[PDB]
Amino acid sequence: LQIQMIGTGSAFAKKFYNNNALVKCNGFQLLIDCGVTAPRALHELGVPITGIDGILITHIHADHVGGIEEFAFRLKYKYGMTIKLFVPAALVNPLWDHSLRGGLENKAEGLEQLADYFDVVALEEAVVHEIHPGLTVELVRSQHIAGKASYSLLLNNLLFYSSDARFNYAQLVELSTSGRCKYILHDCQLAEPAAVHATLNELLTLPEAVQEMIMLMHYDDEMEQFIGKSGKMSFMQQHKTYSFTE
Amino acid sequence: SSLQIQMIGTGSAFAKKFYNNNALVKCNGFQLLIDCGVTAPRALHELGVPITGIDGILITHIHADHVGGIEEFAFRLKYKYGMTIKLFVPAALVNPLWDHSLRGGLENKAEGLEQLADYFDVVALEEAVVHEIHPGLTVELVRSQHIAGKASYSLLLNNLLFYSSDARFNYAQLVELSTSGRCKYILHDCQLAEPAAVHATLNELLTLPEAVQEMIMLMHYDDEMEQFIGKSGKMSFMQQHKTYSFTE
Ligand SMILES: [Zn+2]
Ligand SMILES: [Zn+2]
Ligand SMILES: [Zn+2]
Ligand SMILES: [Zn+2]
Repeated sequence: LQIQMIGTGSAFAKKFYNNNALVKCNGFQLLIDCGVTAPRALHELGVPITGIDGILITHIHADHVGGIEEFAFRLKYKYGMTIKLFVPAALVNPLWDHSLRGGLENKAEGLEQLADYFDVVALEEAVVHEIHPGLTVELVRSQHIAGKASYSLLLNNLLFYSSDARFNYAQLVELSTSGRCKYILHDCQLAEPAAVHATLNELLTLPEAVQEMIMLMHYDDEMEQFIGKSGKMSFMQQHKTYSFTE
Repeated sequence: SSLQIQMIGTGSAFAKKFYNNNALVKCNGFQLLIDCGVTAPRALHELGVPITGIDGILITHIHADHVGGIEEFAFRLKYKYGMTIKLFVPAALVNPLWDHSLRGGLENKAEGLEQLADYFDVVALEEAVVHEIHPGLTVELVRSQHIAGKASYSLLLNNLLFYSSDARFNYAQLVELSTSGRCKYILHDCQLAEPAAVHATLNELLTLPEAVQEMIMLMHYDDEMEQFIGKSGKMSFMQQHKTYSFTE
């Protein structure tokens, strides 16, 4: 599979768009998260939203859901196209009821539910989902905001995508040796102290063999200050297409 | 009575060359941001305006180009600045703005953050009443037609400037504004493409008498705006980030 980050930034970064990933596999294009910046980032990249076969949501924050409304309106009224919206089962209801409904509800046109704007595909956690031949997604519950459901993803039993995620030393080391992944893309908070995101200092406590697997994402505007100061880890370059083999 | 307005963005909801149509109003030392869309934090950053300099935000309706930036404001004001600013909301929108839009991302029950008032001083505004939100600065809401069945508002500022926000064309209301004395200036939603649905179009606005056109600057416009410079009758287009001054 290939991944191109349409943004690599933390939630309020001004030099980097929202941390949202364009995944390409066997002709399918999956957008992981769809923040307030996602339409602008795709437009800058020259990717029409009609080229997105599905959007998968990992948790409810503006840098992950705040672009869905623009997608929904343009796909309905300009293109007349239905794409898939993959939502963790626990987030299906709040994503509409408490986030998207305000702007997207249009009772007088019969648009009362999220399914009126997308083919909504609820994904149970801890089950492998083949969303396209050769492309599998497995949700892993992450810790981000206590009491709010958020997920990491294992892609093609090959790439672990943390999304927003507190540091879990034992889980990451177990990923390195269980064979379940060869690559890790991990949330990286550059400022101290550690609250709801893994910090660079925390990630630097990992063994070198795990660091060799890791590229860093969801980072703030001072990222350039830490180039060459991230151990054996590397920062993902915004808009670069990476290829992940095996 | 006098006030200034600087549009931090002048674009329609998906314009890629203009930020969301959100207005920075300056009056007697108070800074009011009218609407706070997905682009508002980036536009303020580009202008060098810290969000700590915003005394209040007023919301005219619930769409992402008007409310999608509030979450960032709320988080930064709470966790970085420890500051409370005012959030002015039409009374009919107070509940849905939280319940159906902002709650998903901002609710944090384990920290005791269960309502919009935990992130702002929420000030509910009844329509058709004049509100003095700061000495010398008054706002009067006027129900607009935008999405049928959804509450949306235009605003009269300082009994001087009519700010349409998102608004279908209303010939009689605009001509009445031009002659009643209730305003001297109109800032109006302008859709450049045909046909008209939920926004006034340029062709509709060009049916207004010349005397009313002379009162109007155009906003909330799409990326083709530059093709229409010099082709808007006696109206003209608001320039993004220009500070306009309104008097008398
Ligand atoms: Zn995030
Ligand atoms: Zn988050
Ligand atoms: Zn709008
Ligand atoms: Zn609108």
